Amino acid sequence: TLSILVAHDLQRVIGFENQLPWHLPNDLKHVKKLSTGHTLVMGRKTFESIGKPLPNRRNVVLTSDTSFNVEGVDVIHSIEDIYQLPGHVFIFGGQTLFEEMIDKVDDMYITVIEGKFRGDTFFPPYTFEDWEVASSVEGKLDEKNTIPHTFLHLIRK
Ligand SMILES: NC(=O)C1=CN([C@@H]2O[C@H](COP(=O)(O)OP(=O)(O)OC[C@H]3O[C@@H](n4cnc5c(N)ncnc54)[C@H](OP(=O)(O)O)[C@@H]3O)[C@@H](O)[C@H]2O)C=CC1
Ligand SMILES: Nc1nc(=O)c2c([nH]1)NCC(CNc1ccc(C(=O)N[C@@H](CCC(=O)O)C(=O)O)cc1)=N2
Repeated sequence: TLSILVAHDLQRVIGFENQLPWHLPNDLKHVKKLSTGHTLVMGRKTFESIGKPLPNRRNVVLTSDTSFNVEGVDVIHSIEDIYQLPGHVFIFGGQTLFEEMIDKVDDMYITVIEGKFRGDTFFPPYTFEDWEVASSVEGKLDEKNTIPHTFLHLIRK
């Protein structure tokens, strides 16, 4: 099973200077819930940004670098590799992999961050004419989660 997992803002920003522009503990909790016990596939820059494998799931990194051999991580070197991974596979970023995979995934789990941040990396444009809203759930605001956000589960029409 092949899903996108992403948070993007109102203008589809996903990154700035190899980090997330927002802090939203809840959405990382959201990622944890969705991905724990399964597989994350991510590009090299994204891994480097995370810097360590994410506990309690398969972390797969797509890189051209044949020297890449990290501890806790399985490496792949082409997109085709993804299609041989077993189980529920979340495409986890970044811009490059999203652009490569958006037309290939069954569904997307998108957190819409309801703000406008400065960014240098972007989720590709997509139309609700192509995607059907299996669910939409407003995230809860509180002292530690202060930007409004919506969890979308979208399914290709
Ligand atoms: N908001 C969100 O949901 C998330 C945000 N992000 C953000 O996105 C940004 C990173 O995105 P981006 O800069 O595009 O980088 P990526 O995370 O997509 O990593 C880019 C690298 O991935 C490798 N790669 C990608 N495609 C291939 C391929 N087809 N074959 C072999 N290797 C490949 C390459 O590594 P190499 O050069 O070693 O070959 C490439 O340079 C960061 O700011 C990060 O914070 C990332 C994920 C999620
Ligand atoms: N929807 C979504 N939101 C994101 O913030 C996100 C995304 N998708 N895809 C990839 C990605 C890459 N960045 C990061 C950064 C930190 C963690 C992380 O530490 N997650 C922990 C939970 C931490 C917590 O409980 O606060 C984990 O166990 O997954 C994950 C991804 N970030």
